Amino acid sequence: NITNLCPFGEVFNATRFASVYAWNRKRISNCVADYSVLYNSASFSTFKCYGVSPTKLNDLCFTNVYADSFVIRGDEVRQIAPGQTGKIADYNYKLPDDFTGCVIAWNSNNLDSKVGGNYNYLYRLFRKSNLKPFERDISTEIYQAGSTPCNGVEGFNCYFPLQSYGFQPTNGVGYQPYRVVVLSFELLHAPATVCGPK
Amino acid sequence: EVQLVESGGGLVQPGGSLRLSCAASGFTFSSYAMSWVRQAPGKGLEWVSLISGSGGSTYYADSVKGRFTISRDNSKNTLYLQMNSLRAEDTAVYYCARDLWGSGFFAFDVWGQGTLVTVSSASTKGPSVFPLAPSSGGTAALGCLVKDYFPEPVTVSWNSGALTSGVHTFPAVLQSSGLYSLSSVVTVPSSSLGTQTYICNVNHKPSNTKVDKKVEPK
Amino acid sequence: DIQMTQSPSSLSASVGDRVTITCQASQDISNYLNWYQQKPGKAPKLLIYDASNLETGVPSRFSGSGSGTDFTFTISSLQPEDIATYYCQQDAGTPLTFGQGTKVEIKRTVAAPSVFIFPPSDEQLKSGTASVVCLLNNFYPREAKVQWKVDNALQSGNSQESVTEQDSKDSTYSLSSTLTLSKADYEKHKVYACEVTHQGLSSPVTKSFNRGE
Ligand SMILES: *[C@@H]1O[C@H](CO)[C@@H](O)[C@H](O)[C@H]1NC(C)=O
Repeated sequence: NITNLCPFGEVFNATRFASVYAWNRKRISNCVADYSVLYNSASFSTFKCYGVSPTKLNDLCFTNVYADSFVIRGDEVRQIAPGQTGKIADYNYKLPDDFTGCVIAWNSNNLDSKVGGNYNYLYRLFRKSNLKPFERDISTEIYQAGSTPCNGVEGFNCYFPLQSYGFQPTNGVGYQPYRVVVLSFELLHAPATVCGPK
Repeated sequence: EVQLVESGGGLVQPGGSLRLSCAASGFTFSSYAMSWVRQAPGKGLEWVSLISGSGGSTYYADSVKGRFTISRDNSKNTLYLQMNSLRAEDTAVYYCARDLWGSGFFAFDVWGQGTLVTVSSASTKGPSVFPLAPSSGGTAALGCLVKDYFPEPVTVSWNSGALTSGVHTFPAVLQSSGLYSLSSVVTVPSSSLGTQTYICNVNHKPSNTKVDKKVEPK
Repeated sequence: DIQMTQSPSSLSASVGDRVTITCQASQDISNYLNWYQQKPGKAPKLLIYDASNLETGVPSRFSGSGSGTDFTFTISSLQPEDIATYYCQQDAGTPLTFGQGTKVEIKRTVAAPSVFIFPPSDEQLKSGTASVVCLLNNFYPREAKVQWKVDNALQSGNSQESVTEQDSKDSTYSLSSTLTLSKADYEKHKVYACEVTHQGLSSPVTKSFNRGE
């Protein structure tokens, strides 16, 4: 037995979201989760589940549930899926093919845009190789793009790896800030600790 | 249970080389980023290098770029650190640390016991074990003096480690001569002196010296 | 590099006291700051990850808080088994960096050191040197003066001290002083003693021995 209601508000209604390259993860355990306050909320532009059906989610029990949250522009939310390619999927957040979980996104223009463009939200534009699934890279080492070594951006063929989104509230919807939460359901050959209601 | 065990620490000349090993057990090694973190004696902590689960991505601190190389064989559940061009400043205890989630650059949840890497031009020296005998106020003290050794560490136990109450093994001190001097004491009821047997066990891995000295009243 | 600064460098509190350590980041690093404990001669302890998340199997008296630049680590009730050095670490960028560490000690009742003196062993004299050994066992506070007395004469520049970390049980310290000299100078003199001054003493206590029993 266990009585706690899982703290999804901590992750969803959070004030500051992570830059996609340095994405955040929260462990959700020893609590009970009513998923109906998620797929029945009219707040989300995207709610796409894999290996599970969202309707039939309150009937299962998991060892742990992990929530990865970050921000990208809307035209890139399609990359947050198994087998996707592109800047975000290749250099920032790659989901595996065998992925089991739900991917949730919603417009955060009222929250993440400047007048003038929000430069705090960043994404990786250069990397020597693609990420493994669920791999993370918060390095800011200057990107060598020629045969010549690098010190700072001022060097030739020395690019700064990160790029700013510059979120303005006047952008097209495809350039607008979209907050993304990705749930992975981890069921191990260990006692389950996060269950649906009843 | 998760276990990280480090190995390879020893004494090397400046400019020498050394390969650290970290044996992992209790979890799916191939799915966690691993990291190396060192600690100079009596100083804070310094992240050294990180390797991703598959081993495809590696990251180093600037102070060790191009000299050190992190690597892993997910087959042997082993993490490696290859250190070349060692300097006196690399003298530290080295830990392998697991990433909390395994993705990378999260909290270090599991640490090994450490292994000590001393970089010095000085030569290995085994110590000398001199007993400190009681003659002292209802309770009596007795001990053994571990003198003239290099490098660290020496492990001192009492009665093979079965006697721990009232034991006080002091941190080593570096005497003028560039050698270490350590002391270990234990307090005991004065009614046990000629009756009980108290053995000082001193073990010095670098010099392969195992000494068990009996402390008796004089 | 993000430079993390810890305050205080060291603190002493009574058993059961509430204890608060802060880490100050050199920039706004959001909640990207973990907390570690390291007991003497042991490896680090992951205590708090992100800014406030308590790791599995960690006592509930430990809790983290803060965000941005100032982060707080809190012991609700300080226990003798908490004697360790606490480190903050930043999680926002490479290189990952630690605070210089904060050393926690226990403020306890004053206790006077039991004082013992040891003459050089008869095995040691053959090797040609002699080390005299004074021991100060189980005392608080940490600080005390040891004085070496060769025929009432003040020695100095020839004796070394070493101190143990505060015992996790009775919250006390121990002190070993080793005054070394060559076998030759050992025999020429006769009366050896250490005079130890401590707050827990009425008047400076002296332990003595006679060269040659
Ligand atoms: C966020 O707050 C709104 C309004 O208070 C609430 O309807 C919603 O359920 C909250 N989100 C979560 C995940 O609890």
